[PDB]
Amino acid sequence: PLDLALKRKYYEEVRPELIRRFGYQNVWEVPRLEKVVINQGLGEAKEDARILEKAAQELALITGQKPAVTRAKKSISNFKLRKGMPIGLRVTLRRDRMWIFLEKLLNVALPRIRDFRGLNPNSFDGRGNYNLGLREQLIFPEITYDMVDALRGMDIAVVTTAETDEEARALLELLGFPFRK
Amino acid sequence: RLTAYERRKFRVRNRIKRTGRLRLSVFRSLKHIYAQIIDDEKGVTLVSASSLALKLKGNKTEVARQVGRALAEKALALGIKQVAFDRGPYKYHGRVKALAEGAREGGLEF
Amino acid sequence: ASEVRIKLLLECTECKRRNYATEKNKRNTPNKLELRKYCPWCRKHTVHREVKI
Amino acid sequence: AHKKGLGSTRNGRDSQAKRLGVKRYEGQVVRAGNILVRQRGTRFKPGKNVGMGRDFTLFALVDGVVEFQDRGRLGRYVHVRPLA
Amino acid sequence: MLMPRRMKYRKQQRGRLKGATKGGDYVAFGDFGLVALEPAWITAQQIEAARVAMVRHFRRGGKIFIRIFPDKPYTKKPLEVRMGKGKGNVEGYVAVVKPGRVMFEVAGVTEEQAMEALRIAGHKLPIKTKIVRRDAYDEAQ
RNA sequence: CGCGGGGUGGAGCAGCCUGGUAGCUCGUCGGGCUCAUAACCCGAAGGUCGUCGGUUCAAAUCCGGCCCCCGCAACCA
RNA sequence: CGCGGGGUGGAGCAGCCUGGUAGCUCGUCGGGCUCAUAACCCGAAGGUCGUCGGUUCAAAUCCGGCCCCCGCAACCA
RNA sequence: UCCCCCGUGCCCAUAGCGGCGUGGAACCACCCGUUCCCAUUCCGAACACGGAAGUGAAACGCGCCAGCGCCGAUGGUACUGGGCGGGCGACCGCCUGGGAGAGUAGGUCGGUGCGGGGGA
RNA sequence: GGUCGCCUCCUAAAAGGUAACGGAGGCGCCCAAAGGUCCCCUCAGGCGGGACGGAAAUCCGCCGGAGAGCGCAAGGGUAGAAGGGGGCCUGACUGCGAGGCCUGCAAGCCGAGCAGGGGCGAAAGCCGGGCCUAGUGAACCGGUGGUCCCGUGUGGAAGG
RNA sequence: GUAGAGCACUGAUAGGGCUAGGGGGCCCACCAGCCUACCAAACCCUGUCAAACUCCGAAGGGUCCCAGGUGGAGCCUGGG
Ligand SMILES: [Mg+2]
Ligand SMILES: [Mg+2]
Ligand SMILES: [Mg+2]
Ligand SMILES: [Mg+2]
Ligand SMILES: [Mg+2]
Ligand SMILES: [Mg+2]
Ligand SMILES: [Mg+2]
Ligand SMILES: [Mg+2]
Ligand SMILES: [Mg+2]
Ligand SMILES: [Mg+2]
Ligand SMILES: [Mg+2]
Ligand SMILES: [Mg+2]
Ligand SMILES: [Mg+2]
Ligand SMILES: [Mg+2]
Ligand SMILES: [Mg+2]
Ligand SMILES: [Mg+2]
Ligand SMILES: [Mg+2]
Ligand SMILES: [Mg+2]
Ligand SMILES: [Mg+2]
Ligand SMILES: [Mg+2]
Ligand SMILES: [Mg+2]
Ligand SMILES: [Mg+2]
Ligand SMILES: [Mg+2]
Ligand SMILES: [Mg+2]
Ligand SMILES: [Mg+2]
Ligand SMILES: [Mg+2]
Ligand SMILES: [Mg+2]
Ligand SMILES: [Mg+2]
Ligand SMILES: [Mg+2]
Ligand SMILES: [Mg+2]
Ligand SMILES: [Mg+2]
Ligand SMILES: [Mg+2]
Ligand SMILES: [Mg+2]
Ligand SMILES: [Mg+2]
Ligand SMILES: [Mg+2]
Ligand SMILES: [Mg+2]
Ligand SMILES: [Mg+2]
Ligand SMILES: [Mg+2]
Ligand SMILES: [Mg+2]
Ligand SMILES: [Mg+2]
Ligand SMILES: [Mg+2]
Ligand SMILES: [Mg+2]
Ligand SMILES: [Mg+2]
Ligand SMILES: [Mg+2]
Ligand SMILES: [Mg+2]
Ligand SMILES: [Mg+2]
Ligand SMILES: [Mg+2]
Ligand SMILES: [Mg+2]
Ligand SMILES: [Mg+2]
Ligand SMILES: [Mg+2]
Ligand SMILES: [Mg+2]
Ligand SMILES: [Mg+2]
Ligand SMILES: [Mg+2]
Ligand SMILES: [Mg+2]
Ligand SMILES: [Mg+2]
Ligand SMILES: [Mg+2]
Ligand SMILES: [Mg+2]
Ligand SMILES: [Mg+2]
Ligand SMILES: [Mg+2]
Ligand SMILES: [Mg+2]
Ligand SMILES: [Mg+2]
Ligand SMILES: [Mg+2]
Ligand SMILES: [Mg+2]
Ligand SMILES: [Mg+2]
Ligand SMILES: [Mg+2]
Ligand SMILES: [Mg+2]
Ligand SMILES: [Mg+2]
Ligand SMILES: [Mg+2]
Ligand SMILES: [Mg+2]
Ligand SMILES: [Mg+2]
Ligand SMILES: [Mg+2]
Ligand SMILES: [Mg+2]
Ligand SMILES: [Mg+2]
Ligand SMILES: [Mg+2]
Ligand SMILES: [Mg+2]
Ligand SMILES: [Mg+2]
Ligand SMILES: [Mg+2]
Ligand SMILES: [Mg+2]
Ligand SMILES: [Mg+2]
Ligand SMILES: [Mg+2]
Ligand SMILES: [Mg+2]
Ligand SMILES: [Mg+2]
Ligand SMILES: [Mg+2]
Ligand SMILES: [Mg+2]
Ligand SMILES: [Mg+2]
Ligand SMILES: [Mg+2]
Ligand SMILES: [Mg+2]
Ligand SMILES: [Mg+2]
Ligand SMILES: [Mg+2]
Ligand SMILES: [Mg+2]
Ligand SMILES: [Mg+2]
Ligand SMILES: [Mg+2]
Ligand SMILES: [Mg+2]
Ligand SMILES: [Mg+2]
Ligand SMILES: [Mg+2]
Ligand SMILES: [Mg+2]
Ligand SMILES: [Mg+2]
Ligand SMILES: [Mg+2]
Ligand SMILES: [Mg+2]
Ligand SMILES: [Mg+2]
Ligand SMILES: [Mg+2]
Ligand SMILES: [Mg+2]
Ligand SMILES: [Mg+2]
Ligand SMILES: [Mg+2]
Ligand SMILES: [Mg+2]
Ligand SMILES: [Mg+2]
Ligand SMILES: [Mg+2]
Ligand SMILES: [Mg+2]
Ligand SMILES: [Mg+2]
Ligand SMILES: [Mg+2]
Ligand SMILES: [Mg+2]
Ligand SMILES: [Mg+2]
Ligand SMILES: [Mg+2]
Ligand SMILES: [Mg+2]
Ligand SMILES: [Mg+2]
Ligand SMILES: [Mg+2]
Ligand SMILES: [Mg+2]
Ligand SMILES: [Mg+2]
Ligand SMILES: [Mg+2]
Ligand SMILES: [Mg+2]
Ligand SMILES: [Mg+2]
Ligand SMILES: [Mg+2]
Ligand SMILES: [Mg+2]
Ligand SMILES: [Mg+2]
Ligand SMILES: [Mg+2]
Ligand SMILES: [Mg+2]
Ligand SMILES: [Mg+2]
Ligand SMILES: [Mg+2]
Ligand SMILES: [Mg+2]
Ligand SMILES: [Mg+2]
Ligand SMILES: [Mg+2]
Ligand SMILES: [Mg+2]
Ligand SMILES: [Mg+2]
Ligand SMILES: [Mg+2]
Ligand SMILES: [Mg+2]
Ligand SMILES: [Mg+2]
Ligand SMILES: [Mg+2]
Ligand SMILES: [Mg+2]
Ligand SMILES: [Mg+2]
Ligand SMILES: [Mg+2]
Ligand SMILES: [Mg+2]
Ligand SMILES: [Mg+2]
Ligand SMILES: [Mg+2]
Ligand SMILES: [Mg+2]
Ligand SMILES: [Mg+2]
Ligand SMILES: [Mg+2]
Ligand SMILES: [Mg+2]
Ligand SMILES: [Mg+2]
Ligand SMILES: [Mg+2]
Ligand SMILES: [Mg+2]
Ligand SMILES: [Mg+2]
Ligand SMILES: [Mg+2]
Ligand SMILES: [Mg+2]
Ligand SMILES: [Mg+2]
Ligand SMILES: [Mg+2]
Ligand SMILES: [Mg+2]
Ligand SMILES: [Mg+2]
Ligand SMILES: [Mg+2]
Ligand SMILES: [Mg+2]
Ligand SMILES: [Mg+2]
Ligand SMILES: [Zn+2]
Repeated sequence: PLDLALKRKYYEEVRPELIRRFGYQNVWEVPRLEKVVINQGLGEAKEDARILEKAAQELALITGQKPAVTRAKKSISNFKLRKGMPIGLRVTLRRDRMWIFLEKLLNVALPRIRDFRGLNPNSFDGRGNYNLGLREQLIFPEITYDMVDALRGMDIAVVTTAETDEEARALLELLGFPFRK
Repeated sequence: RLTAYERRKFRVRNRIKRTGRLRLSVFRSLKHIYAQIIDDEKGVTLVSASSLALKLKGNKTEVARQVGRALAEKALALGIKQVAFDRGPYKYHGRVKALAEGAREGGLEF
Repeated sequence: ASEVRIKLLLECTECKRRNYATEKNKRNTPNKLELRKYCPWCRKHTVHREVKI
Repeated sequence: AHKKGLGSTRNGRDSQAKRLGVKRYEGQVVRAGNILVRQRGTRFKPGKNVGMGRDFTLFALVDGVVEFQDRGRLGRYVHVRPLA
Repeated sequence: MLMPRRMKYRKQQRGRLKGATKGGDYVAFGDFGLVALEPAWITAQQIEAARVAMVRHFRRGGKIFIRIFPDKPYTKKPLEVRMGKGKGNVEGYVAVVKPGRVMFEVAGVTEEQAMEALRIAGHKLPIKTKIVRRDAYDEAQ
C-alpha cells in the first residue's frame, strides 16, 4: 500500500522478537497497533472564540487528517458548560497515516520536549493499550514558533491487539517507546 | 447485547414483514451472493437463486445482476409476481441493488 | 397560546383565500410562514404565506 | 361551643376514569374496525389483521375471529384470523 | 426511640391484622426469645421500654436482639376537634406484630438470667407472650 | 387550630416576583490628624442566606416538611 | 381593534415646527481650591441618534414599513 | 432418507454468562487493495466496491464441564368460592370444592421448521 | 378556613365502575422542528488508562437489557425505538368515512378504506402533526376573509 | 394483578462481615506509616417491613362459544 519506515521495523524486527518472547503459535496472535487517536480536550473555547480552528489547523497539520469536533454531552454549571458546546478535537489515525505520526513522534516529537526522562511505565491500560499526555504542540517539527498563539496539549491514545500489558509493553518498547524507570 | 449488525437486520426486516407481501431475502458473502423468496406466513422458501448454485463468476456486481434475473425465471414460473425486497443489513446499493435490478426486469413486481 | 405563541392563517398566494389556520412562536420564528399546502379552490398545491389572524 | 380550629386539605382530587382494557376477547367474532384493546403503550402488540392507532388502540382490519398470543420476550399480540 | 430514617410516604393507611405472623417465627440468633401470642401494633415506646428493662436486669452482660421494627406511621387527630378536614398527624411509629412472631432474643447470659429478663420485657408489651428456647426445629429452619 | 408576613456579615434593612451576579447604614480591625480622646480622612476584614428535604446544568432566589418570631381571627348560642 | 407621540452618551434631555450643529444638566475620569466637606472653576473619555427601505448636495430634523415603551378613547359574546 | 456447512423462521434463557477443546476441503469469516460506485461531523473502523496472498488469532459453527444465571416436582401449608359451628367480646375453629409463594428433591451448556451448498 | 374544571397514581376488594373536607402530585402550556419520511447510530453507570482537567468537560479500553432518554406531573410503554444524528421535505392535507370504544344527553376517542393533489423512499410502504393519557369552554351576540345563496313592485345598495 | 406470598425493582430495616470516608489517640505532621470495644456509603450473609414496591400469584370475577334452562325469563316498539 505504501512503503514506510516504522512499518518496516515492526514487520522486520519487532514481529519476530515478540514471537520468540511469548511463543505465538498462530500469526494473528502476534500483537499489533490497531489505531492512534489524538484528542485535544479544549473547552477553553467553550462560550469563547471559535478560534479552536487554529488548534484544529494546527492539529490537521501534525496528523495529516482533518480533525473532528467533540461537543458537550451533559451541561455542567461548575464548568460554565452548555450541553452542545464545542469543547474538543479528536482525530483517529489508522493504517499508514498512523505509522507516519508514530515515526515522527518517537523520533522528533518526544525528544524535543522539555526535560524528557522517559515515558511512564505504569500508564498501561491493563488490557493492552497505552495513554500519555503532551502540553506543548510546537514540539512537533512542522509547527514553527510563529504559527502558535498560545500553547495547547493533547491526549494521545495508542491501541494494540495485545491481550495484556506485558505483550503491550514489549510491542511498544521494541518499536521505540522509551520508558522511564 | 447486540451488534449494530443485528439491530439493523431486525429493524429493516420487521418493517417489510408487516406489509405481508412475499419476502425476497438476500445474503451477501465476501465471495458469493444468495437470494431466496419466503412466505413468512407458513415459514417456507418458495424459490431460491444464488452464485454458488449457479456455478457463476465474473465480477460481483455483474454476477449479482444475473442471479436476480435467474431468480425471476423460476419465480414467475411458479406463479410468484408480487414481492417485497428484504435488503437485509446491507445498504440498498451496488451488489444487492444489481440483484434487485436484475430480478426486476426479470419480471418480479417490486 | 400566548402573546408570544400566536394564532395565524395561511393564505394562498395564487388566489388569496385563507385555507388553513395554525400557530407559531413569534419570538422564535419571527418571519412570515411560507408553506406549500393544497388549495381546494385552485385544486392544486400552492405556496401559502402567513397572514394576521 | 364545639366547632374548634380544625384544618384543610392540600390535596383531594383525581382524574376521570378512562375505561381502558381489552374490549374483545379470544374467540369473539368481530367486524373490521372493531376496537380490540384500549391501552397505554403497547401492553399488547398488533398482530395478523390488526392495526394500531395513534394512542395505541388495537383494532381489527378484517372481519374475523379474535385470537391472543404470548410470545414471551417478544411481547403479547392480538390477532384476527379471517373466516372462510 | 425507633423510627425510619427516611420515608417514601408520610401517612399510612391502617389495615387489618389477619392471620398468623408472615415470617420471623423461628429463633435465629440467641438461645431464648419472646413470642407474640396475640396481634397488636407494638409502639416504639414499648419496644424501647422492654429493651431497657432487659438491659437493666442483667446490668452489663449478654446481648439483646430485636426482631421487630416500627415502620408504620401512627396517626392521631388533635383533641376536642371534629371528624373530617383531612387525616390526622403522625404521632408515632408502631411495629405490626402477629402471633408466632419472635420479637426479642437474648444470648450469652445464663438460662435463669434470660428467663427473668425476657419475662419482665413481656410485662411491658400490650399482649400475651411466651418465652421459647432455641430448638432443633429452629436450626432446621 | 385557622389565615397572612418574616429568619440574609456583630446591630438594623435591600436582593427572591424575573434562578447564574450578595447590597446599604452602622459597628469592627489597620493606618492618618491631635499633646491626647472624639469628630474627620485613607484602607481593609467579616455572611458559606432558619433547618431539613426536592426541582434544576445551577438555588438566598423555585417547590414540600419542620423550628423560632410577628400581625390578624376565634362568632351564633 | 381605532387614535395621539416618543426612542438621542450610563441616568433624565432641548435639539425636531424652520434639512447644514450628536448639545444641556446630573454621572465617571484627571487637574485647581480646600480643616475638610460640598459648592465653585479648567479639561476629558463616552451615540448606529430604535430598525430597515426611501426624497435629498447633505438630513436625529422628511417620508413608507417594522420593532418597542408610554399615552388617549372605546369594546369585551 | 444419516453427516457437515450457508441463508431463514418458530419455541423465547432448560436456549444465557463463563470456562476448555475442535473446525478452513467446502461454505463463512477475518483478510488483500483503494482504480471505479459508495462512504467517514476525523479515520476504507463502519458502510461500499475490485479482489484471493495469508489465517482460523479474532468472529462464527460444533462440542465438552453445572461456578453463575435460568428452569424446578412431589409432599405440606397460606389464602379462598360455597356451607356451618364455638366465644360477652377480641379472634379462633369445622365440612366441601379450588389452591399458591417461598423452599426441598431435581433439571439444564437447547429443541425444532423450510430452502440452499457439500459429503458418504 | 379550604375547595369548585382537566390529567397521573393509590384508596378500588385480580374485568369495567365505585365515595369521603381520604393519601400523594400535576395542567390552563409548548415545538417550523420537538412535525413527515428515508438512512445511520445506542444509553445510564462502573472499573482501568489519559497534559492543563477536578466527583463530574473531551479521548482510549473492558464491562452493561436498560436502572438513561423520551419538552413538561405521574403512570404505562419503549433500544427488534417511541431514544441520538443527518438528507430531502410541509399529510400541522382537501373531499369523505365501513366499523367500533365510551356514554343519561351533549360531548369525548380510535379508525381501515375511496377520490383529489402532494412528501420522503430503489421498493414494500409510511404520512390527515407531536410515544400515549392534561394543556380546555356549549349556545347566544358580534368581528374579519371568502362565497354570490336570499334581498320586500324591478335593477342596484342596506342587511342577511 | 387482589388474598396470600416475595425482595428481582422503588424505598424501609435489626445484627454481623467486609469496606470508601468521616472522628479520637499515636507518629506528631510537610507528604506518608496510622491502629481504632466510635460514626458509616457502596457490597456480602443472617432476619424482616410497604395503599401509592412486585421476580411471583390463587380462590374468584368478567366476556365469548356450545349444552341444559318455558320463566310474572328474555328482547323490540310505545302509554302511565
Ligand atoms: Mg497507502
Ligand atoms: Mg518479522
Ligand atoms: Mg476549559
Ligand atoms: Mg443482555
Ligand atoms: Mg444499528
Ligand atoms: Mg435501530
Ligand atoms: Mg413457522
Ligand atoms: Mg460467467
Ligand atoms: Mg440492464
Ligand atoms: Mg409484472
Ligand atoms: Mg405557480
Ligand atoms: Mg412577527
Ligand atoms: Mg403557488
Ligand atoms: Mg358542643
Ligand atoms: Mg381556627
Ligand atoms: Mg399550612
Ligand atoms: Mg384516575
Ligand atoms: Mg366520564
Ligand atoms: Mg374516581
Ligand atoms: Mg401506526
Ligand atoms: Mg388506546
Ligand atoms: Mg390461544
Ligand atoms: Mg410463542
Ligand atoms: Mg424481550
Ligand atoms: Mg419485540
Ligand atoms: Mg419489546
Ligand atoms: Mg437508621
Ligand atoms: Mg383485625
Ligand atoms: Mg398468614
Ligand atoms: Mg388467619
Ligand atoms: Mg388460621
Ligand atoms: Mg410476620
Ligand atoms: Mg451471664
Ligand atoms: Mg403483657
Ligand atoms: Mg423451646
Ligand atoms: Mg432445646
Ligand atoms: Mg442453618
Ligand atoms: Mg399581607
Ligand atoms: Mg399571599
Ligand atoms: Mg409582607
Ligand atoms: Mg407562616
Ligand atoms: Mg419560611
Ligand atoms: Mg434571605
Ligand atoms: Mg440581622
Ligand atoms: Mg426597607
Ligand atoms: Mg421567599
Ligand atoms: Mg415575589
Ligand atoms: Mg482607627
Ligand atoms: Mg483625635
Ligand atoms: Mg440543591
Ligand atoms: Mg446563588
Ligand atoms: Mg436546598
Ligand atoms: Mg432560603
Ligand atoms: Mg422552607
Ligand atoms: Mg355577630
Ligand atoms: Mg343569637
Ligand atoms: Mg424629563
Ligand atoms: Mg437416514
Ligand atoms: Mg436453525
Ligand atoms: Mg417448542
Ligand atoms: Mg435468550
Ligand atoms: Mg468459569
Ligand atoms: Mg471448565
Ligand atoms: Mg486444555
Ligand atoms: Mg475438553
Ligand atoms: Mg483437543
Ligand atoms: Mg481454501
Ligand atoms: Mg484497478
Ligand atoms: Mg482517485
Ligand atoms: Mg472517483
Ligand atoms: Mg449517495
Ligand atoms: Mg463521494
Ligand atoms: Mg461540526
Ligand atoms: Mg460532513
Ligand atoms: Mg469458540
Ligand atoms: Mg466446572
Ligand atoms: Mg446449577
Ligand atoms: Mg422466567
Ligand atoms: Mg403443592
Ligand atoms: Mg393437597
Ligand atoms: Mg374454605
Ligand atoms: Mg369461605
Ligand atoms: Mg361465623
Ligand atoms: Mg356468636
Ligand atoms: Mg375459637
Ligand atoms: Mg360444623
Ligand atoms: Mg357442614
Ligand atoms: Mg381441597
Ligand atoms: Mg380446604
Ligand atoms: Mg449437563
Ligand atoms: Mg446452559
Ligand atoms: Mg455452551
Ligand atoms: Mg445435544
Ligand atoms: Mg415433528
Ligand atoms: Mg372563598
Ligand atoms: Mg375491580
Ligand atoms: Mg426550541
Ligand atoms: Mg446515514
Ligand atoms: Mg450516524
Ligand atoms: Mg461511560
Ligand atoms: Mg476514568
Ligand atoms: Mg475525566
Ligand atoms: Mg484550573
Ligand atoms: Mg467518550
Ligand atoms: Mg430500576
Ligand atoms: Mg443522564
Ligand atoms: Mg427502555
Ligand atoms: Mg423508563
Ligand atoms: Mg427485546
Ligand atoms: Mg428515530
Ligand atoms: Mg446517537
Ligand atoms: Mg445521544
Ligand atoms: Mg432525533
Ligand atoms: Mg438537532
Ligand atoms: Mg429529519
Ligand atoms: Mg432526495
Ligand atoms: Mg394545523
Ligand atoms: Mg355495513
Ligand atoms: Mg353503510
Ligand atoms: Mg353518544
Ligand atoms: Mg378531551
Ligand atoms: Mg403516494
Ligand atoms: Mg431506501
Ligand atoms: Mg418515486
Ligand atoms: Mg402524522
Ligand atoms: Mg412532544
Ligand atoms: Mg403534546
Ligand atoms: Mg374548561
Ligand atoms: Mg342568552
Ligand atoms: Mg359572523
Ligand atoms: Mg350571526
Ligand atoms: Mg342577486
Ligand atoms: Mg333584489
Ligand atoms: Mg328592491
Ligand atoms: Mg340586489
Ligand atoms: Mg356577507
Ligand atoms: Mg404482577
Ligand atoms: Mg395494574
Ligand atoms: Mg425487576
Ligand atoms: Mg417500582
Ligand atoms: Mg431501591
Ligand atoms: Mg438498601
Ligand atoms: Mg445492616
Ligand atoms: Mg454493618
Ligand atoms: Mg481520620
Ligand atoms: Mg492530633
Ligand atoms: Mg500538618
Ligand atoms: Mg515536620
Ligand atoms: Mg497526614
Ligand atoms: Mg502543607
Ligand atoms: Mg508547611
Ligand atoms: Mg493497622
Ligand atoms: Mg396497592
Ligand atoms: Mg399490595
Ligand atoms: Mg412461577
Ligand atoms: Mg417465574
Ligand atoms: Mg400470571
Ligand atoms: Mg394456579
Ligand atoms: Mg381464573
Ligand atoms: Mg342455549
Ligand atoms: Zn388558491
